[PDB]
Amino acid sequence: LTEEQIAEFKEAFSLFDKDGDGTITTKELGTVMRSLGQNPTEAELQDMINEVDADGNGTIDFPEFLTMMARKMKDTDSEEEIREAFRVFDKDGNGYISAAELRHVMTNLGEKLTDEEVDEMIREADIDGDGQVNYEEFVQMMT
Ligand SMILES: CC1(C)c2[nH]c3cc(Br)c(Cl)cc3c2C[C@@]23CN4CCC[C@]4(C[C@@H]12)C(=O)N3
Ligand SMILES: [Ca+2]
Ligand SMILES: [Ca+2]
Ligand SMILES: [Ca+2]
Ligand SMILES: [Ca+2]
Ligand SMILES: [Zn+2]
Repeated sequence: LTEEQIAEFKEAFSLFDKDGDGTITTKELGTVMRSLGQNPTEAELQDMINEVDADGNGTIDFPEFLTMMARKMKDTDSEEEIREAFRVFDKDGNGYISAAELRHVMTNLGEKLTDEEVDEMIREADIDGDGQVNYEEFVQMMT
């Protein structure tokens, strides 16, 4: 969270990433674990990576290492990032994105949409039919 903490985690990442290619492999993670007296199996090292492996490529990049350093699972971390995006649109903070809020924030992000384009976007995302898009409907719209 803090600028100091993140700088500490970047130091740790660079240490673990011995070849400097920007990703931590099971081999690199195993070296560290064994220097700290553990004896994880190859399967257990792979599970440690899979727990934070948001993009599914089987190695840890720095954004996923931040998840690991926060001691979180990738599902918790992804939900937090989706909610950050949701709050960009939910300007009044009431937990629902209105047509006006969607039109407004989209316009200020450079996407000029017609009023009809906006109405249909809300209608498509609005599962329960209340005329607004709540968080779980937002999650579903992004699949
Ligand atoms: C245009 C888009 C697909 C889109 N369509 C929407 C419909 C509704 Br109802 C609401 Cl509220 C918001 C959006 C957005 C905002 C989004 C979400 N996408 C996740 C990855 C890429 C992208 C694209 C974009 C993103 O960065 N912001
Ligand atoms: Ca590496
Ligand atoms: Ca990855
Ligand atoms: Ca709102
Ligand atoms: Ca709704
Ligand atoms: Zn993340």
